[PDB]
Amino acid sequence: QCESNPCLNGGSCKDDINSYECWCPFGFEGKNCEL
Amino acid sequence: VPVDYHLLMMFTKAEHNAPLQAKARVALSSLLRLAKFEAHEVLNLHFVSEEASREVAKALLRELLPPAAGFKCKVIFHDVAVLTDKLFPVVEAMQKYFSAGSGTYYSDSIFFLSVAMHQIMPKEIPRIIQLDLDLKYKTNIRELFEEFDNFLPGAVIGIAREMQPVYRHTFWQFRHENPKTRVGDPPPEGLPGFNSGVMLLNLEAMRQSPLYSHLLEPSWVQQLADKYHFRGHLGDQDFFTMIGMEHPELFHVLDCTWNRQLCTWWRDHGYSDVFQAYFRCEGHVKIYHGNCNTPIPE
Ligand SMILES: O=c1ccn([C@@H]2O[C@H](COP(=O)(O)OP(=O)(O)O[C@H]3OC[C@@H](O)[C@H](O)[C@H]3O)[C@@H](O)[C@H]2O)c(=O)[nH]1
Ligand SMILES: *[C@@H]1O[C@H](CO)[C@@H](O)[C@H](O[C@H]2OC[C@@H](O)[C@H](O)[C@H]2O)[C@H]1O
Ligand SMILES: [Mn+2]
Repeated sequence: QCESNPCLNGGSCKDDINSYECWCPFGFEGKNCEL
Repeated sequence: VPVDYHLLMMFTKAEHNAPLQAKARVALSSLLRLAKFEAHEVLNLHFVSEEASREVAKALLRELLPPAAGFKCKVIFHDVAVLTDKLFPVVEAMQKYFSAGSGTYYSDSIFFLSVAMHQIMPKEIPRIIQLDLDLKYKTNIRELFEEFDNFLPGAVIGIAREMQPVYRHTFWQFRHENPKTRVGDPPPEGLPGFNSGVMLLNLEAMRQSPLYSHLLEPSWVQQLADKYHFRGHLGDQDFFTMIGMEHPELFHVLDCTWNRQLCTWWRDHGYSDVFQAYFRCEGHVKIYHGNCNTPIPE
């Protein structure tokens, strides 16, 4: 399986190879919406 | 006149996977402990397994059978490799939308088994219930079969709603372009999508539905996935959720007590505010579902 992409855009797995930006759900920040 | 009841469970890669074996143990012991069937009835347990997991399952089952309640039980194994090959022609075009991640690998095909179960099982099987193994049964599974009787005209599958906002997240773009949509919203009024842990697959109704047959076609899968800007990695669950948005008539929605999901992963990944509206389930619980490796209480 894969870890769900925390980002709102791109593929359903995190670190989607065809994705560069990461739009995080409200209240979260970082490349993996960590903080 | 003997009356057969059919359940199907996926049980693959179980050798040297102690967590999976322990889940299977909890599910199957509670299932069999609480099951009650009349004298002429037989419970058929279908397992989809490669050869190592078949042996693991056999060792577990001999410890649990025959059931305390003394009813007739038959065990059947299906080769994951054989099923994979039968599924692939039907299921190929949807894989790129609903599999981790892309593109189209044989290893993902089995996660779409429910969608084409009516083409895989012999025609003699009119109905089957597909169940995860990270479940715990708190009632007689025979009672779930009466839900088939509540299927309205045109309905082919019985399934419970998804109890996290995962589809709120997945449908973000469609939701963005359609502010007023119910797609991805919580119940009682929204369409939060579906969870695949417990599914009533009416194989006859699936076979006999023109609508359902069309939605399996590559061009219809593509049109809807484009319409909804939909990408997932949860397989059958994602396909049903998607066609469930277009064609809710196809699904008999089971009450949440038939698949009480315990996973809270999405609460801590951006959905604290709304999480409760999705996760709320009340009533007497029939099946607990310890999804995303969530310990089941007792
Ligand atoms: O290695 C495995 C993994 C899974 N399985 C079977 O497949 C089921 C699905 O996996 P889990 O139950 O661990 O996962 P979840 O209940 O969290 O399901 C979630 O992730 C996997 C997706 O296919 C499901 O559609 C989704 O709801 C298991 O209950 C089990 O019956 C195996 O037989 N072997
Ligand atoms: C996103 O990835 C996480 C981490 O791997 C998964 O736990 C999520 O799945 C869980 O929540 C949604 C439910 O439908 C699944 O059954 C459950 O495992 C995934 O959305
Ligand atoms: Mn599960």
